[PDB]
Amino acid sequence: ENVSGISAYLLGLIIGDGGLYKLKYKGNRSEYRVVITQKSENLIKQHFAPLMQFLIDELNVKSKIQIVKGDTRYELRVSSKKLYYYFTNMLERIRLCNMREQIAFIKGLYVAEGDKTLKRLRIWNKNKALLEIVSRWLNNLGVRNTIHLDDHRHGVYVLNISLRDRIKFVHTILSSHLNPLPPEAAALEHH
DNA sequence: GCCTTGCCGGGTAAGTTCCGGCGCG
DNA sequence: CGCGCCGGAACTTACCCGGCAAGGC
Ligand SMILES: [Cl-]
Ligand SMILES: [Mn+2]
Ligand SMILES: [Mn+2]
Repeated sequence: ENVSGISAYLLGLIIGDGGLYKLKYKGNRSEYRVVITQKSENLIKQHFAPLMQFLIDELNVKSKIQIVKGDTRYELRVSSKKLYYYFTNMLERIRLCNMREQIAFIKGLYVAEGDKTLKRLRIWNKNKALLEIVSRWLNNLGVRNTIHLDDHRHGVYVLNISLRDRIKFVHTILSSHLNPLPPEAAALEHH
């Protein structure tokens, strides 16, 4: 669908490094936000925002992409009730993604939550149920993995992809051309 | 002999929600 | 008056990073 692949990739970034927020203000004002945060403003302006802008155009969302500079990171923000529920409903229906959307979501989740050295292949999150979904997707794709409580202080689990299948994971998932390429896989392919 | 990975602590790159506007029926 | 889109940023921690060493072959 191409739109579905970019949607699933952005959802991984959103669930990873951002969030979906339903705000209630004085009064009774409101706001609906789709957010991705990141330290690198280059990565936000050059990789994340063009993908989000394409999705905004194909969905005929009229809200604009805001890029706000925070004290510790930049924030990509779309203030759109239509886009908020578009991603929210996708999240509740995530267990039904076809293989293409699964690969794209794992791409975005690893860009957000993954070990970027690629020396080890790990994904951190406190949402164990979300990692168990990704775990069964990876197993079905032939990528062996385990889940353990990695941070006993805060309750952060880790999904460790076995290095026995590091080539399978990096080549067939992170480097798939069926959906947008992550930054480090794109630099690897183009040398 | 060394590769893999469970477990851990450091601290910052994330996340979350409040503030003030404004437009529009 | 009610509700949704802008623009900013305060405020806490959930991630990532990287070292250690048990286990396996
Ligand atoms: Cl910064
Ligand atoms: Mn996260
Ligand atoms: Mn991240």
